[PDB]
Amino acid sequence: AQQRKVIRCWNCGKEGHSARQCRAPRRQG
Ligand SMILES: [Zn+2]
Repeated sequence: AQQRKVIRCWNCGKEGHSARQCRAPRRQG
């Protein structure tokens, strides 16, 4: 429900958003 899991998006390498949420690199995010 609240989904509280700090994650370092592998996309660019930032923490606070999953790959799909990381709109930096174009690849599932
Ligand atoms: Zn990121």
